[PDB]
Amino acid sequence: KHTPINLVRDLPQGFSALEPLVDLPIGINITRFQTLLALHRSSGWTAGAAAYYVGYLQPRTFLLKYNENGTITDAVDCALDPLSETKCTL
Amino acid sequence: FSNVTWFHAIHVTKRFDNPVLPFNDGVYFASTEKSNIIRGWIFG
Amino acid sequence: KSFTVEKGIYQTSNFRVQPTESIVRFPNITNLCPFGEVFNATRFASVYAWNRKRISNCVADYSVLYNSASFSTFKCYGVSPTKLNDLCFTNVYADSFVIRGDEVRQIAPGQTGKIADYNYKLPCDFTGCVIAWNSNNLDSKVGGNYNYLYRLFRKSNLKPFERDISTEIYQAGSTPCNGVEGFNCYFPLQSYGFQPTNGVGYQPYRVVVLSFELLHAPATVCGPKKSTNLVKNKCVNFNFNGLTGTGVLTESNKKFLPFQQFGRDIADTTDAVRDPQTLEILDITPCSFGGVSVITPGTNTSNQVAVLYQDVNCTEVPVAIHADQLTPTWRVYSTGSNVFQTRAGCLIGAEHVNNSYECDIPIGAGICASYQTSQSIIAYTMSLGAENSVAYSNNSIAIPTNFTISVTTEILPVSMTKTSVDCTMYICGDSTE
Amino acid sequence: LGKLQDVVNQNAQALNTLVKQLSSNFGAISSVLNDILSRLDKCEAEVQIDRLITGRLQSLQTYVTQQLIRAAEIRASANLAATKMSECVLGQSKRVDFCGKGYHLMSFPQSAPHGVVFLHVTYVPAQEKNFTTAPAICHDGKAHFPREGVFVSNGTHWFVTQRNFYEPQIITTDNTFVSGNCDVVIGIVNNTVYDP
Amino acid sequence: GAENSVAYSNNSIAIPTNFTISVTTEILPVSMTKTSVDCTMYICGDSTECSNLLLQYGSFCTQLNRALTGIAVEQDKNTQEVFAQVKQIYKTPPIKDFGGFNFSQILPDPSKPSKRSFIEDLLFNKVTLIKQYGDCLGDLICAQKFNGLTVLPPLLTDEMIAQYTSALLAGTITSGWTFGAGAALQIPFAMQMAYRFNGIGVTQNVLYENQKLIANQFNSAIGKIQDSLSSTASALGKLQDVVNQNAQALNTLVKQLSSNFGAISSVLNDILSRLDKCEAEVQIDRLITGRLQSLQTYVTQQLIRAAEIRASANLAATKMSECVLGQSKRVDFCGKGYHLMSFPQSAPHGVVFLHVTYVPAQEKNFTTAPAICHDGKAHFPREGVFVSNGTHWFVTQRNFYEPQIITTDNTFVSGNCDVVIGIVNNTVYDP
Amino acid sequence: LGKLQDVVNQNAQALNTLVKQLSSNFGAISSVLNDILSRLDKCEAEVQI
Ligand SMILES: *[C@@H]1O[C@H](CO)[C@@H](O[C@@H]2O[C@H](CO)[C@@H](O)[C@H](O)[C@H]2NC(C)=O)[C@H](O)[C@H]1NC(C)=O
Ligand SMILES: *[C@@H]1O[C@H](CO)[C@@H](O[C@@H]2O[C@H](CO)[C@@H](O)[C@H](O)[C@H]2NC(C)=O)[C@H](O)[C@H]1NC(C)=O
Ligand SMILES: *[C@@H]1O[C@H](CO)[C@@H](O[C@@H]2O[C@H](CO)[C@@H](O)[C@H](O)[C@H]2NC(C)=O)[C@H](O)[C@H]1NC(C)=O
Ligand SMILES: *[C@@H]1O[C@H](CO)[C@@H](O[C@@H]2O[C@H](CO)[C@@H](O)[C@H](O)[C@H]2NC(C)=O)[C@H](O)[C@H]1NC(C)=O
Ligand SMILES: *[C@@H]1O[C@H](CO)[C@@H](O[C@@H]2O[C@H](CO)[C@@H](O)[C@H](O)[C@H]2NC(C)=O)[C@H](O)[C@H]1NC(C)=O
Ligand SMILES: *[C@@H]1O[C@H](CO)[C@@H](O[C@@H]2O[C@H](CO)[C@@H](O)[C@H](O)[C@H]2NC(C)=O)[C@H](O)[C@H]1NC(C)=O
Ligand SMILES: *[C@@H]1O[C@H](CO)[C@@H](O)[C@H](O)[C@H]1NC(C)=O
Ligand SMILES: *[C@@H]1O[C@H](CO)[C@@H](O)[C@H](O)[C@H]1NC(C)=O
Ligand SMILES: *[C@@H]1O[C@H](CO)[C@@H](O)[C@H](O)[C@H]1NC(C)=O
Ligand SMILES: *[C@@H]1O[C@H](CO)[C@@H](O)[C@H](O)[C@H]1NC(C)=O
Ligand SMILES: *[C@@H]1O[C@H](CO)[C@@H](O)[C@H](O)[C@H]1NC(C)=O
Ligand SMILES: *[C@@H]1O[C@H](CO)[C@@H](O)[C@H](O)[C@H]1NC(C)=O
Ligand SMILES: *[C@@H]1O[C@H](CO)[C@@H](O)[C@H](O)[C@H]1NC(C)=O
Ligand SMILES: *[C@@H]1O[C@H](CO)[C@@H](O)[C@H](O)[C@H]1NC(C)=O
Ligand SMILES: *[C@@H]1O[C@H](CO)[C@@H](O)[C@H](O)[C@H]1NC(C)=O
Ligand SMILES: *[C@@H]1O[C@H](CO)[C@@H](O)[C@H](O)[C@H]1NC(C)=O
Ligand SMILES: *[C@@H]1O[C@H](CO)[C@@H](O)[C@H](O)[C@H]1NC(C)=O
Ligand SMILES: *[C@@H]1O[C@H](CO)[C@@H](O)[C@H](O)[C@H]1NC(C)=O
Ligand SMILES: *[C@@H]1O[C@H](CO)[C@@H](O)[C@H](O)[C@H]1NC(C)=O
Repeated sequence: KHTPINLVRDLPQGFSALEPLVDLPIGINITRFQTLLALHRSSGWTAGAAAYYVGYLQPRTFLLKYNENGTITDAVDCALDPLSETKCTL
Repeated sequence: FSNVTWFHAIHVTKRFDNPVLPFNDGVYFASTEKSNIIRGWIFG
Repeated sequence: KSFTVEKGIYQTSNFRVQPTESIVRFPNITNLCPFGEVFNATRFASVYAWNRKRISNCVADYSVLYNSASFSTFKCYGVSPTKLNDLCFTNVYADSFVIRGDEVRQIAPGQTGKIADYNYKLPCDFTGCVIAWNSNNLDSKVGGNYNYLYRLFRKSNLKPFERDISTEIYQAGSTPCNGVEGFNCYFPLQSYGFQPTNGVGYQPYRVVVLSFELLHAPATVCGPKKSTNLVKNKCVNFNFNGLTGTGVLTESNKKFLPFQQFGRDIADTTDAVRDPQTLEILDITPCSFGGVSVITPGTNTSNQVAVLYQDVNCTEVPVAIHADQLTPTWRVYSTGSNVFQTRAGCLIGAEHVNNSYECDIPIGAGICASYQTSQSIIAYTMSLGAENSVAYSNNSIAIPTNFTISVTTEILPVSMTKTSVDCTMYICGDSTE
Repeated sequence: LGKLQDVVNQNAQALNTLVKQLSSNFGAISSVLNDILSRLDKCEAEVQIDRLITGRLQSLQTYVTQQLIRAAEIRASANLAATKMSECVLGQSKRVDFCGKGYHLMSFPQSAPHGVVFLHVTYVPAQEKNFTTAPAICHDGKAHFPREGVFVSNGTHWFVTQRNFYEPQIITTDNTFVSGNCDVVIGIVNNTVYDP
Repeated sequence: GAENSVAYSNNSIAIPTNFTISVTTEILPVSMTKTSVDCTMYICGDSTECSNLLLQYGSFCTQLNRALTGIAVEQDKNTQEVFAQVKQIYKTPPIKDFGGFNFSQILPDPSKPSKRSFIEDLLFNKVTLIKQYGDCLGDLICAQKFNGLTVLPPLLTDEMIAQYTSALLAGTITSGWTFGAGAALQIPFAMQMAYRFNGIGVTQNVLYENQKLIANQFNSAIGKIQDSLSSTASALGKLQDVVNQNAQALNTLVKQLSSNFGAISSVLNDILSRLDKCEAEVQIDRLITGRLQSLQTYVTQQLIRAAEIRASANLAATKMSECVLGQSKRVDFCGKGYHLMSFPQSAPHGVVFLHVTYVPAQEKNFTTAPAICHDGKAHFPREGVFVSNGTHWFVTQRNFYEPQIITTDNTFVSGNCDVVIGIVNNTVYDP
Repeated sequence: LGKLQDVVNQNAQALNTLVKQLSSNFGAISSVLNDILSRLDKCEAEVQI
């Protein structure tokens, strides 16, 4: 998912639903990974201001709200806190 | 409301960091970026 | 489930409408599929490096592909072979390789062994199938082919659909031998020996596995069936990219995302579809719909009846009964002189009467019906009772000068039959096993 | 006797459906155990007989649940019948329409198959006549009200009479009682009050 | 609750000097939605090859449809037994000379096209819940109807139920309890009220002495009811729970069509397009068993709820008989207090009773005694109790302080004045 | 106090039957999930579970 933003420090204060694109049949064991940075050059290099966030997925049960137009607008993480647990059960 | 490890590269030291990370049955990768620096990934 | 129905009103199901024609509507793809490249390939890949071919934009031809190649094992999971033509597949992948003879059984869900642990693993939730056929006349030469290899050793079994082309030395012993050959650490790959005159279990077998998933994503591969023109506002045996059902179709204005092709309601059935040839969003409804109540005086009194169609608007009931296809003995009850639009729906076969009586047969929404003698059925608003008015006044009383001693019979059940059941005798007809 | 016959019919019909449900296959090759046990060996006879056993036990449970529902209904009706036997046969009920349309005099029970029949005998006033009335009587500045009955007039005189039978009586001091002056009450009229 | 303590004493009584005419609203469900289900449409989405497989069961669905038909007939029963107590439509009189009492809020409004009253109009708005076909072709109800679930309409419409209610009100206010016991006589309203009062142990004089005040209290109480159910909507909880349960069980029933029950899918078209005869049969058997089982679960729950509603409806019929058609001596059956009368009002799938009752209000302590020794003989009262204001002795009826001088007609004599305990000395006037 | 004791007994006995019904196989190879999930792979563990 790609979105506009005008915040500089930390995550957005909101919620966005990710769409699929790709589903490549590579058949590869993956345990480690890495990111590919760039160099502005003119050791003779400089790096522009960029920030990347990494978060490990976990096996969880979620609840999803599909609006009338068919896009996810809200969700609940069951087992986050008791309130979300009750929203999950009910 | 999890905790995600923040990494960033800033001119300012110069803070060049992009180490190898574990890939434990999934990764969520978000980039707040302006000038096309966070561009690709390795997996293995 | 009897003959002598009693006086009353009875709900019934709808045996009325039956389909008469079939509709097939598949996309406009006529490219014959690249199956020669995967079946008629000069060299298949070694099993440890099995070759996955993408297949797309195909009119995927008939079931077994029984053209020249006689296929030994053709066993299909999730799809019956017979229906294999009728469908349109979303994401087809052809996994081709060659193995020895006796190991062909290992290519299936839940199997295990050399092939299904170190070389090529399948899932349980696998929809697709496995064409296996002998190719000793090609994939074996004198002296044995030293081109087809299999992974002899791995420190753990594979996950489904995972490839492993590594060549690190497998440390059978506890002492590492720094990646070279030696004692208790062996080369993980072993080459097959396929002599042209060796046993059936050692003859090279060509295997391909067509893996796909059905009726959840935009189809690109289509079966050999030729399309027709859909018959709208009338219920058919439609076929939209594989699904087989029955129901009237209608236009719609839902905003489908590009990667989505189906739309499901709360009941998990299809309520929105995209036509393959024409890019547009539609919706589906059934045609055997609507309740039907039948009003009868008790047979032994007549055979006339009336018919109530629930919640219909009988300026357009014949399109709801589908009165373009049914015996006339029902179509007389679809339209006639005796039509009456009650708030409960429309009533056919009984005349509306402006009187009001205490009623025999309830209909609904304040309407009842009866069989009166002018020998026919009548439908009317009931009479709540005799109209009356008490002459109230601030100084007038009414006092009785006489009385009656009435006797009223009223009946209450108290008990019912004390039944008893032996499970053993009922379930198991005195058989010990 | 509709209600009793409905009870009998429901009880005799649930059993008939119960036997008729032995003809269902429940996904098995047949619905007769002898067929399965003659045509099949141990293994697949077991796996089909499990289907049949599950289906038949399920239908048995359905029957028993329906019987529990009907038994609760019948227990409610029986508790009502016991209450009616207590309050109308063993006594006279002041409850309205509990034991007949009218003022209850008495009741008789009669047995019946799987139930009881009550002959409720009741008083129903029959022939009504209009009269002019008033709530009170001003004799000599004090207001008179009746103890039993109501003040009534045949056009000329005034009487007290009990309601559900016209039996006028002349106004006397024992027929009535006195409470306060004859100004507060609304609708009072003028008449003498005989003194025995 | 509030802590309290009654100052019990062997010679102290507390008697009311004033009262209140309270009106209490209490709500009973009577009917619920007459649902109906076509097995074939629900289990087998109008596919003939699934219908043939289902056909070997057969008796299961006859059983289910029979049960639901019984439920629907039972609901129309319940409405009949509650509202159709009297088969004479007494129209309300045109002139409202009821001795200060104002029934305009409960009686029908002729201006409105419907025969509902003001209160009935309010009651039909605090409950939320007819979808003609062509609306679905162009929602929960549409899915229900597409999956064989229909909601049959009640036999009696709301106008007709309101007409029954209006007849009951007219009979109650023009005739009293007489129209329940056969022929409807007539009685001026203030007299009927006098005698509803006599029924609770206060003499008819007290009403006529406080007729205007009592009518004012009744009118004010009716207004407070109007405000109290015009402001909040949780008052009609029971009816809304009935509606919600009935509309929610159906929603679970349709939502249970998404279960696989161990099959490859939950859509018959998928199974019938991807599979040949053999394994389509064996999977469709699983689906048929699961869906029929869920249908049976729904029907069983409906039978339970129908039994509950029948109990409530029998209670409502008993209340209509014993409190609208008469005055009940049963305690707390028809309101907290001594029952004077009751009014019915219709409501969606139920009934509302305005029970108007007598509540003694302002109590005063008095010294009392069980008896009076005049000249060696003991005197006991007929109606009321011996009471003292400190100096004199009077007889007074309980639920209103109206002392009377001790006379021979006020009392009676039985035996010498030694046996009784607590007797006191006083003269007994002789008229 | 028969009626109260019958209430208590029925309520405490239905629960006991409920736990005792965990021993039924319902046509499966066993009645303990650990047995099925240790002796069987994904496919047939699913179909028995
Ligand atoms: C995917 O790769 C990782 C490491 O590259 C494998 O995990 C190791 O497996 C060996 C034995 O096979 C163990 O000795 C190591 O302790 C494991 N290390 C870790 C971090 O797990 C893993 O087995 C591979 N996945 C598969 C299915 O084979
Ligand atoms: C009260 O009603 C009864 C009938 O319910 C009347 O009895 C009838 O009286 C007439 C003449 O007196 C006779 O010809 C009939 O044979 C009687 N019928 C029966 C069944 O007894 C009675 O007359 C009425 N009494 C009053 C005062 O009105
Ligand atoms: C009933 O009788 C009393 C007295 O006999 C009537 O009171 C008189 O009413 C007239 C007016 O109509 C006054 O002029 C007198 O002063 C009243 N006298 C007394 C002693 O009160 C009373 O009006 C009569 N009631 C009716 C309806 O005629
Ligand atoms: C009995 O209670 C009523 C109120 O419930 C009293 O009525 C009030 O009386 C006072 C003065 O008499 C008036 O200021 C009020 O306006 C009245 N309120 C209402 C609603 O009417 C009545 O006074 C009391 N009577 C006795 C004997 O105590
Ligand atoms: C009975 O109560 C109503 C109040 O609800 C009294 O006032 C009438 O109320 C309705 C609706 O608010 C209005 O349409 C009428 O115009 C009101 N009438 C008058 C005269 O103001 C009503 O008056 C009371 N009935 C009597 C006989 O007084
Ligand atoms: C009520 O009156 C009677 C007689 O007037 C009282 O009886 C007398 O009681 C006294 C003792 O207190 C005796 O000495 C007398 O002999 C009694 N005389 C008679 C005729 O009985 C009686 O005591 C009085 N009760 C109270 C509570 O004072
Ligand atoms: C849904 O789509 C319509 C048309 O694009 C639009 O008018 C409406 O604002 C959308 N509503 C939501 C909640 O996205
Ligand atoms: C990260 O977040 C979790 C919960 O928000 C917290 O327990 C943890 O302490 C945080 N990590 C550090 C280093 O504080
Ligand atoms: C496929 O191709 C043409 C052009 O897109 C289109 O008009 C046509 O309706 C499609 N279907 C068939 C059967 O040609
Ligand atoms: C495959 O090759 C053989 C000849 O070697 C030929 O007869 C056959 O038609 C070919 N089949 C396909 C699908 O190309
Ligand atoms: C029904 O028909 C039979 C014979 O035809 C007759 O004996 C019986 O009286 C009839 N019952 C009614 C209610 O018409
Ligand atoms: C549909 O029903 C309404 C009243 O229920 C009626 O006014 C209308 O004419 C009907 N539609 C048509 C096309 O007649
Ligand atoms: C019945 O009543 C309607 C409405 O008044 C009227 O149009 C119609 O002519 C009447 N029909 C008969 C047979 O009286
Ligand atoms: C009482 O008066 C009204 C009209 O004045 C009349 O219709 C009614 O019949 C009278 N009651 C009797 C029993 O005659
Ligand atoms: C009313 O009753 C009295 C009692 O004697 C009688 O004299 C008088 O004639 C009666 N008048 C009428 C109209 O009945
Ligand atoms: C009764 O009503 C009439 C007119 O409606 C009136 O003339 C008369 O004064 C009233 N009498 C009483 C006691 O209210
Ligand atoms: C009656 O007596 C007790 C104590 O003597 C007192 O608390 C109570 O308030 C009195 N009752 C009234 C209405 O005052
Ligand atoms: C008690 O009632 C009598 C009746 O006349 C009266 O004389 C006396 O003053 C009253 N005493 C008190 C304390 O109220
Ligand atoms: C009532 O009780 C008091 C003290 O508790 C006692 O003095 C008095 O004699 C008793 N009176 C009666 C009639 O019991």
